[PDB]
Amino acid sequence: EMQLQQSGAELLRPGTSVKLSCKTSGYIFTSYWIHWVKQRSGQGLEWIARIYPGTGSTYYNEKFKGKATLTADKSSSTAYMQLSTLKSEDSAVYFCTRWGFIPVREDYVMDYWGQGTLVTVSSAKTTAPSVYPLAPVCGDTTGSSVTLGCLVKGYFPEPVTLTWNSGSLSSGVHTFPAVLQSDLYTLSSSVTVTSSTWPSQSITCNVAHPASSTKVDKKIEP
Amino acid sequence: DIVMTQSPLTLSVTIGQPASISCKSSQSLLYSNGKTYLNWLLQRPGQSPKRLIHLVSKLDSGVPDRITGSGSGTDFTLKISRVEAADLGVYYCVQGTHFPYTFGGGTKLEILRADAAPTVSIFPPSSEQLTSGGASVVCFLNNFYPKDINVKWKIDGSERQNGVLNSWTDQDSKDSTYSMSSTLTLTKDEYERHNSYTCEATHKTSTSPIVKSFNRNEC
Ligand SMILES: O=[N+]([O-])c1ccc(O)cc1
Ligand SMILES: [Zn+2]
Ligand SMILES: [Zn+2]
Ligand SMILES: [Zn+2]
Ligand SMILES: [Zn+2]
Ligand SMILES: [Zn+2]
Ligand SMILES: [Zn+2]
Ligand SMILES: [Zn+2]
Repeated sequence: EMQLQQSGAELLRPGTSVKLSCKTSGYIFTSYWIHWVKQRSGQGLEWIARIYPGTGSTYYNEKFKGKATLTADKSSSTAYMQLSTLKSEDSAVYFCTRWGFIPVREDYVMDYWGQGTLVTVSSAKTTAPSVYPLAPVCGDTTGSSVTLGCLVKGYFPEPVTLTWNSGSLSSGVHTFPAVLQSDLYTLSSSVTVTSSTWPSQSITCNVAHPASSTKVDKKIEP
Repeated sequence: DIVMTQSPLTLSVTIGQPASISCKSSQSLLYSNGKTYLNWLLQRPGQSPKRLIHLVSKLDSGVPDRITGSGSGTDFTLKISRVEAADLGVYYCVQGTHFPYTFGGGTKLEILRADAAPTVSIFPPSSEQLTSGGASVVCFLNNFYPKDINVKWKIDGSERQNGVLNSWTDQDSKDSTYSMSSTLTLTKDEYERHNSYTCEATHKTSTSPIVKSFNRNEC
């Protein structure tokens, strides 16, 4: 089973550089081209470059020459892409992919992709989030079912990890995308349970902000 | 570089109906060896892109033959014969005939379903927050369809437009609905100076605004 594992999210200062990694497994690393693709703001994809690890041969999209440098370590089966002197346009999600084209057969093998690495170019400082429990009063949805919430605010940068009852509770939960405002993000999540469950059994909101090493569990009390 | 134009930008289809996407290129995609390197990808919500078709009409392994591709030259079309729930996402055409490789802008496919009125919930500031000197009032508008909705906050009968932060979810693949969150943040002092806080929505499913409120007071 093929697997491309990419490095974690990065917060970079303007003018500096980063090296992203793409660890592969499940196939002969030296026999296929590895491509790197960039996705900005959402639906906006660009092809950067490709490398054949077997020989170290690379080709770049003119736009990216001098911006990106690809390497590959055959001994660890890891492909790297270094991005230099970062500026505004470099904030994006980068994907590595074993595209699968076989020139000699003029046909393709299945494409496998990494999960993506998010890069944030900013000089703004890291801030831990405040987690607030949201118990109903009007947002009780009366009887039958009730909805609880979790408010995560004032953190930088993304991402934050939010779960309910340590992952046990995954149904009826809605986690909203974080929104940036005044150099800080805000995120919220709601969970709908039957009147019979809460407050009878405890519902807990779990939040983690890796960038600041923050891990907090908030219990929704009435 | 070759410019790839996709139309439409978004399509709403009911499960079971056919859907087709167009992709036009600025140069012929016929390579000198006589092959045409036009691919179609699907990027599902929160997932990496995945190739569906290569060489204009050849399906990748594991792709349902409900999906079909056709065209030549500068005009190409992707057709889904029967739309299913798993088809939700953004479709892109990518050309590998000319260097550098270029992608089209994408076409978002959304599942058209029956109208659904929002389930609204309102939450006053938590004790913990008030303590810190801040106050956020949160309102959840869950599981509605269509996505088009308008929410305004009102305090003691007057619209408040400052301190509002809205966020929306993408279309849910379990019921094809959307959810949205609206948070109004004030200082603790101002919060404790007003009586009524109202979350008011405008949606197709009602000729009158959908309302949820609470009166903060004491005791
Ligand atoms: O996205 N990719 O990795 C690609 C896309 C098109 C292509 O011809 C080669 C690679
Ligand atoms: Zn093939
Ligand atoms: Zn050319
Ligand atoms: Zn040519
Ligand atoms: Zn007033
Ligand atoms: Zn007054
Ligand atoms: Zn007032
Ligand atoms: Zn007053």
